[PDB]
Amino acid sequence: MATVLTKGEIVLFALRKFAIASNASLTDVEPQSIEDGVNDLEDMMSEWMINPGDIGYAFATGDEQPLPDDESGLPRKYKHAVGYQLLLRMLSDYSLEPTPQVLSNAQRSYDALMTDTLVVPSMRRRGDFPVGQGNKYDVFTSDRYYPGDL
Amino acid sequence: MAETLEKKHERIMLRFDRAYSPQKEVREKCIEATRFARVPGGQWEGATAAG
Repeated sequence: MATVLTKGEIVLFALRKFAIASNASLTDVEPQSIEDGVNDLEDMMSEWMINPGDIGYAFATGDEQPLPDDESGLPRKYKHAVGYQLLLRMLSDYSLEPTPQVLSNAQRSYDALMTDTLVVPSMRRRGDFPVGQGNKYDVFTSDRYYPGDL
Repeated sequence: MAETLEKKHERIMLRFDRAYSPQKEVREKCIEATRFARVPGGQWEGATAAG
């Protein structure tokens, strides 16, 4: 994609959005808070394979370790949602509580992500339900009664 | 070309297929109707084993 999201960029976004490590609040950044953040992101993405479903995350192949310089594989349309969810999960490390505006932003981004993965399964006919004489089950098609399976 | 000589037999067989083809979908309905009215399980034929 456009510039390719790395796993370190997402955790830096989350750290910046609450004024923990950025150049436009005071100063500073730590190296352990990065490994902790990246591991938290990996575990979150593992969990998301259940409720929100797969979104294309690129996991580490074999054991090794994630490393912040690895390519995430996510489209750029998801970074705000992922970053806000990660910030919500990792706020309590520093003993902080989110403000209402942060919660509102997180909910809006999550809703945008949810809208892009809908299915609406569209239930089918049963299998003992007849198909009428009107569509000529003898000659044109075969098998009067719907299959309703496959 | 006749009797033992089977050149009559190909003509007979060709005539059979010529007679069978047009009246093929009409007779299926007749058979289905008789079976629908008389055979004890014939009103559900087509599904039978469905679940």
